[PDB]
Amino acid sequence: GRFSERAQKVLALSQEEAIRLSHHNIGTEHILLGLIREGEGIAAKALQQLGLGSDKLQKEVEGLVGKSTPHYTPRAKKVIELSMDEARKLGHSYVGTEHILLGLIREGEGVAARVLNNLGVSLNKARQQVLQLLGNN
Repeated sequence: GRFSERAQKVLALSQEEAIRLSHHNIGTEHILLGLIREGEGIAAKALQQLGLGSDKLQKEVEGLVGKSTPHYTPRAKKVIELSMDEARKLGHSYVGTEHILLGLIREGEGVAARVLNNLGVSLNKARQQVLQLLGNN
């Protein structure tokens, strides 16, 4: 669909992370890393306030996974599709970083969700943190 400048930065960072960790496939966990690495968007701020850090997430991801042209996994694709729905529901025509994270949370399956679970973050709490930031004055 249509992606904000910061969302596009997340997509670039996600692809870079997939390469860095020796993967042909850009999966949900690489989208997660892309979100926190972007640093300045609502998604990175929400993840930061949950007590997650780039290094700790990086490290945890390597623990669960291991480590030619990168392609999105089918689940990553579903996450990106869902981001458009999450944006529309929040009254945005452009997908922002918050909507990629909400799409990731909505997906609820895959490697990113398992990483979040190991860090003791429930998907409901992740969603509430994002929504709290968005509703913030």
